Amino acid sequence: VDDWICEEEITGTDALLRRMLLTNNAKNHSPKQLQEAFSAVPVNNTQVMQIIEHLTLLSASELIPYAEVLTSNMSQLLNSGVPRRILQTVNKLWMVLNTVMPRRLWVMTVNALQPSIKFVRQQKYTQNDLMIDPLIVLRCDQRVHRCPPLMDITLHMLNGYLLASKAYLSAHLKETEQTREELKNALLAAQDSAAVQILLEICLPTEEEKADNLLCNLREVQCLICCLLHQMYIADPNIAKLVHFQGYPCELLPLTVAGIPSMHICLDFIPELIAQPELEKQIFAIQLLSHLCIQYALPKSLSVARLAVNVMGTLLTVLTQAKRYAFFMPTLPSLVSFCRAFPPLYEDIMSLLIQIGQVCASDVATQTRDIDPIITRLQQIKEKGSMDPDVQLCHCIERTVIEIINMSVS
Amino acid sequence: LLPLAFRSCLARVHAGTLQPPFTARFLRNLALLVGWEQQGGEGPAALGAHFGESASAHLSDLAPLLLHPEEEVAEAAASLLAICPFPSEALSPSQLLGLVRAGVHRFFASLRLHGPPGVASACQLLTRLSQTSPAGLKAVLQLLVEGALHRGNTELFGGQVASLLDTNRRHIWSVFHAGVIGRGLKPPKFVQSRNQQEVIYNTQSLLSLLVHCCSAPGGECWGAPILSPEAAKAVAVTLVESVCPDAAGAELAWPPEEHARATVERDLRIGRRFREQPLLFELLKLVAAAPPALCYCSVLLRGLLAALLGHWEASRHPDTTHSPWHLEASCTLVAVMAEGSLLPPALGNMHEVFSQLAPFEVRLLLLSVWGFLREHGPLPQKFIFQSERGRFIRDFSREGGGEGGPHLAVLHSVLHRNIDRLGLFSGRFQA
Amino acid sequence: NNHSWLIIQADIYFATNQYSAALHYYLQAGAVCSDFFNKAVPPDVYTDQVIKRMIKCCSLLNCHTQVAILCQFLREIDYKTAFKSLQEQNSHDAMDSYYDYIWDVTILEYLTYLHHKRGETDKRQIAIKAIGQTELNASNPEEVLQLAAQRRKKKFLQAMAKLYF
Amino acid sequence: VGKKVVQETGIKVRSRGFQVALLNKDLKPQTFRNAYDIPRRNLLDHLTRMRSNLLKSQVHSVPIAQMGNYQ
Amino acid sequence: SPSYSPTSPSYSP
Amino acid sequence: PYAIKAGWKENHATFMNELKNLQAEGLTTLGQSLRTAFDLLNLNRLVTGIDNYGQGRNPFFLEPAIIITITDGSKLTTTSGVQDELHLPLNSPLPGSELTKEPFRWDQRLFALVLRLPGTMSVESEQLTGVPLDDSAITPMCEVTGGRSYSVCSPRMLNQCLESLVQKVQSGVVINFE
Amino acid sequence: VPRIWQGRDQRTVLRVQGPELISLVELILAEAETRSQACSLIQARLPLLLSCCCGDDESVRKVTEHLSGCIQQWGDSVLGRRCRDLLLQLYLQRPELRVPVPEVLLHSEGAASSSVCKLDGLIHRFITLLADTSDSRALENRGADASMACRKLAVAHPLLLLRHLPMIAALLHGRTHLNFQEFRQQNHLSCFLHVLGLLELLQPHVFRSEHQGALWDCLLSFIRLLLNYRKSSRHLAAFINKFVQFIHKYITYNAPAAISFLQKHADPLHDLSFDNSDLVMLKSLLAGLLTAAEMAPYMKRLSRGQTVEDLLEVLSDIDEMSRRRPEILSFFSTNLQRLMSSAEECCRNLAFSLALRSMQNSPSIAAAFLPTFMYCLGSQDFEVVQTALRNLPEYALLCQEHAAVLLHRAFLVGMYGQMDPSAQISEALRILHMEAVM
Repeated sequence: VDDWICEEEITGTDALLRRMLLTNNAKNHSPKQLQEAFSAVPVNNTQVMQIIEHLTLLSASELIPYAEVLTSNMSQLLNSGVPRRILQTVNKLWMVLNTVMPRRLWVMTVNALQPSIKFVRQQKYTQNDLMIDPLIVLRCDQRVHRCPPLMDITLHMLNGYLLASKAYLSAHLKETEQTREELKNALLAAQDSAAVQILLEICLPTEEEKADNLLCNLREVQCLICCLLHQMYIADPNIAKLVHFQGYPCELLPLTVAGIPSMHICLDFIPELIAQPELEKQIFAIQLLSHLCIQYALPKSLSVARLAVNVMGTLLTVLTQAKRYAFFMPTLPSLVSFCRAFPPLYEDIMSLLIQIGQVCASDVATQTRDIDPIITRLQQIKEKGSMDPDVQLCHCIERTVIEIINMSVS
Repeated sequence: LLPLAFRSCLARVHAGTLQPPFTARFLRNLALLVGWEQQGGEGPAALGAHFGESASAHLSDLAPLLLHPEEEVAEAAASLLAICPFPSEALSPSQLLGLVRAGVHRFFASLRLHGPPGVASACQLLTRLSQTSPAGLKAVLQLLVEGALHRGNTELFGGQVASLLDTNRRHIWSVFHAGVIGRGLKPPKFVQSRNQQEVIYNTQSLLSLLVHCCSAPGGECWGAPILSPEAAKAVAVTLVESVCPDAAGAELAWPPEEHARATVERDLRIGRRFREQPLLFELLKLVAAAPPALCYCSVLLRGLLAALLGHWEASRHPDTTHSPWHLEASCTLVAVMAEGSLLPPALGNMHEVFSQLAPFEVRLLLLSVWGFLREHGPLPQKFIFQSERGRFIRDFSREGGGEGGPHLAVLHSVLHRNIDRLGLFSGRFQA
Repeated sequence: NNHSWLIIQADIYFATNQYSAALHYYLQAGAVCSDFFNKAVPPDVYTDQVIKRMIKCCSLLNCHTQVAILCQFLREIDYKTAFKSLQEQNSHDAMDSYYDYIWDVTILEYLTYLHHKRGETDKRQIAIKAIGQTELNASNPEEVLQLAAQRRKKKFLQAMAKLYF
Repeated sequence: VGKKVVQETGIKVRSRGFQVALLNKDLKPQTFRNAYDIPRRNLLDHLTRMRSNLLKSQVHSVPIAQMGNYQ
Repeated sequence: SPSYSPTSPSYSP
Repeated sequence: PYAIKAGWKENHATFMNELKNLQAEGLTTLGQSLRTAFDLLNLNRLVTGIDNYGQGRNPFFLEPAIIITITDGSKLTTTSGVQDELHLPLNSPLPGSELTKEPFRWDQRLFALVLRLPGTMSVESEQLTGVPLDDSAITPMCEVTGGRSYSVCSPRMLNQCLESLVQKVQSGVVINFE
Repeated sequence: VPRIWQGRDQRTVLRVQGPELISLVELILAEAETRSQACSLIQARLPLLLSCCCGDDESVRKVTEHLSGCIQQWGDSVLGRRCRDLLLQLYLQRPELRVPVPEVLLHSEGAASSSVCKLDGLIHRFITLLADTSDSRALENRGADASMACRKLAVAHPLLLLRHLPMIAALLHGRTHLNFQEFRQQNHLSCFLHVLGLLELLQPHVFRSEHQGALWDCLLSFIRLLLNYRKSSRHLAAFINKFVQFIHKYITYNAPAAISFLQKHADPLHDLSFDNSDLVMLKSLLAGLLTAAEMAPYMKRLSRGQTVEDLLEVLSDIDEMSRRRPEILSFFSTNLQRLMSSAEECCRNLAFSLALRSMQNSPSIAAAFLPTFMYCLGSQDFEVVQTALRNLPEYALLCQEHAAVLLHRAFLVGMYGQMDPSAQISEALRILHMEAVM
């Protein structure tokens, strides 16, 4: 629907500017001239700027000749120090070309956005090639991951090829008939979930970005991917359920919960996600529920939080020492979020925290340790270590209680 | 005035008020006052303050400050604890345990931080705590060695110890490989590095503290002190508890070699513990300095000897130096057994020749050691207390066959076979 | 360091339902009588009455596995209280960590059954590993079992001392 | 004498009837048939395998008794 | 109902 | 419901498969299991009328069976506690059970193979003597029903006991003499 | 930028360094200065400052002290005026800072501005809880806790409460008509004495011009109550004493406003004086139109007492008369702090109750009891720790700046010592959260 609603008249000012500026007979700007402007030894951003700015005025029908030069040279736009307006206008022109010339534009655009270290890199990514394996479009040069216009382009491509692949393999299984439908549905669900996971991993800050600065290209790409995932979840919430059952790196949970308004449906299946055997899935469920409770503080959210507290208290006395550490290290920062969402949980949260603190203290007492936290019973506050698991878990319990008390007190 | 003042100041210290600079200043000033009063001039007598008693009243309150995150407060409290007198009556078991645990933690923490120089205060505190009572002595020794052998602080003494996106990048249209075996590639493996000089002098500091805690007080103007067999026995038994589980075959009498073949797993565990932690041998010879105590390490010595016997049997090299650690461990083990009077001087000198022999010869000598210990045994009752100097002495002449007839025959045969290289060492095994 | 007065203080705390303080002072008396807990505690101090008092102290603090340990101290092991306490699930002490200190094979048998019935397979594996220890084989020579029990007793009492002092 | 059933996977979770099941013993996860049985650890590889299998283009886990019965 | 937030007005028919 | 896993109408392969996959995870509920075993053996007696009740006892109408109970020496346990004395429960009697007023029947015997293998090896020259009787709770129940218990303390003693057991299987009935 | 916020739904965040923030706030002040030749633009620009500070307590405190220095520099210039306006707006937006801010803003009239405080709704919640009560003793306990929190906020942040003065004035207006019998049974006298004490504890600021109208409304409600139930004036002896002391302070600090109120309501006062002539203090007012020495032997006996009998006797003598004269307990603070750590149960409990009552009357001295209370929590004597836990919610409600470390100590002793303080910490934390951020 994005391409169709793009065609919709907004105000008609574009027609006015068409009739006014294009009448200058500056239409001497030709694809060969644009290609020459791109291939200057210096960057020479002025000439390409003027040409593509002029091309914005061109109607979609006559803009077809410029498809080859714009797509072929968009790899050069990844270089450092390219002006933003160049990429913005390229995005606008690509959207226009997509509105009138979708399929071959997609084929040539994917062929153009190859990593380029492999040079040709199998330029035979035909229409069928992408239609069978939509994830090819994600196999692109790393620089697009922090280039918001071309990233938006790639997201459009990815959505289109997911739907195209669905219809394609449906048609293929129909014609090859001469059960398999279950395998079709499973393959489609797996493909959509895999696309979602790759996008989420793109949203992660890399090590260099890890090496504050909340306004950058990464935030723009995160917003774009969040919008696309919102569209996908609206299209099929079962994909959201499958992705969350698969889980993903918990650093994204604030980002994903804040940027995907359809995420509120997660409270429906979180009770069933909790009941999975895998410890990792339960940990992820607790973290997800904590972020949602921060976001949406609803009675159903409170009931699911009560269930979360009860299961954490339950399997506190089912897990071994190593399992206790591995489970309660990530899910303890969720308790402060639960306290923030729901004051009526203070009783159960504090009772659970006391029980786990005494269990961990006894566990510390069983074996000789380095720090011996029990004798350090009168320590002060310490805001922000390869020690043994139990003292780490005790310090984590301490920090959880510190955060809860500090936020409630102020 | 002084009890109330100390109470109020410590209460302010424990509460959020009285920030760490003033806390360290207060502790240093109180330490200065206690040390000044101990220096019995005219002024301390005239003042009549009794800083020592009032400070002693709040020992349970001062003990947590040894664990303070601020280093200056920690060392100020360490000095104050080092000099402050304990209560006239005694220390309560909770107070004694808290003081010992805080003292050993401060000892190891300051050893890690400042090295050996910044250790004197904790050492003085622990020596005093050991001197308070035998229970205090046992607690200090046990906790100190346990913290020394703990996975943390063992490095002080030379001890040992994007997915989906990248996957899509790598991925022509077939999986080729059927799957990944286990959890993918193994990690980049563990590495370690520390100056050996620092290891040596940290071990020296720990061993000096242990010798201070073990040696009896007082006295006379001449004569080196005697290591207490009770303290060394405590160190021995806690070493046995730490290294191995003390599970089976724990009686001091050694069993036949059939049992050595029947308990190879425990022996290998003991051997690996000795290989990873060089500090264990130092503690072994510390135990061996006192004669009766090394008998209680009979399980440790038996297991290590069994591991070495297995290694020498399995060894295929012609020279014994291709196995550096095992050769050194055999030499050290025999020397330690000789120090504790578990072997006669003739057997005790065999480690001098281990570096020259083939593996089967050194295995035969160690098996002769095993046979001798089967015949006589490391029984503490065999040690006769020589009241002439307050020390236990093992008499092998009275024991009968103390020279070890068959064992010396085996040793002489081994020497005679390799007489070309071992001619000069023939005198070390004379009667 | 007068163990009789420490036991009197512990009983005074126990009479007022101050179970934590009572257990603290019982452990202090035990620490007085033995050289810390290196030696075995004399029978006339840790009598069956004192050990039962410690049992009830641990039970009222929801340290149920600790009750399971102390049940072995008695002249005859009180399997009824130990089994009734291990059935609890609101434990405040690290249940799996204390399975090293059981030396009686029937206590561990009940433990393995309980974990199997409730489905916690991993703790059942820990219990089965504990049973499978060679030193705990019930048909060992008597002094071997006695020494294993003694060392586990020492380690457990030292852990309790570190926890409560 | 047959009793072809296994132990209940429940937990009897307490509010101190929702329960968390144990490991699905003998489940035989139909990874190709169901997309929820694919771990994130190996999502892409199984995706490729099921894609290739679906086009025109559990085994080798036989019991030990039936492993070398050549007859 | 993923297209409507839980704190949005409900269209009662 | 799960105690019996190889009853009647079960082939040898099923027996072997069940025997391999045994997990030691229950209580030492010796009495209830022994009652289950005796009820299983006496399941078919009344329907075929082998026990001629009220018509004398026929030694030629016998279905010879022996129960070889292999167990350790540890005391009996139940969820309530340790029982420390073997008691057969009679909570749900099989129909017609009161006619014999004893679970074990005329042609049945119970041989206990009490495993007492020590953890650490203890070589003893006393092992060369004959297999001794065990002191556990199962020994009186073995004695009353014509059988006897065995206390093996080494693999060779286990082999000797199993050799003795094979010689002790023979079709016959047990009579108390006076 | 719309790209940064694309996909958001605009419902319920950047970091900058110190000197950059100082430059930004000085730039805001320059904009205000050139705008001067109201506070509209300062409030318009303030969201940027809050976003840039990112809720960083240290950054906000740095800006606060920098603006205080600027106000000290300029004094009362146009730049000084706009610095005061910005500082008061920031204080309203970030009132969680324990500092009540210096006297410079206590003289300004920006409290009536069209501005929203980050804490106003919460004190509104607590003042509703204070006023609304019934015969229930549970609701009376709730109202007492509400009075405690509101009083601590009064002594800590007096300006915030005075912005809500017309509200409680209207409530006082509403509650005055009800006859004496239902007034006493419904415990409305508790509400009246609570608001009267609160007004007393908002002493030097309630007499300003902006607060004058609601103050006159509250006083009108009080005098209407006095006139309507003049028959049973004897049961209102404490209320009459408190009201006359408040009138004394009113005529002392602000004589013109007090006189202007008195002439506005002269005839009710004259009629009440003629009818209730036994109000000798009222007649003394018409005419206008020691304590430490008594407690010497008590303090000496308490200090020098050793046996439990003597301590119990002196504590009971202090307790029995302190109900009549609550002000006296301020003298025995340091002396009975040492009794709170006493091993004996009875004297310790009685000392804890007396200390709690003392700091209840005077919330300022509550912070002085922090070291002894923390020592009691951490002491070896388990009875002492138990009773410290028992009184933990009350003292936590009293302090509220060291409630963080206090509850942390309580949790730590619960974690290692086997006691279960989950209930006490839960109640204390519930009240503190229901005050500070809810």
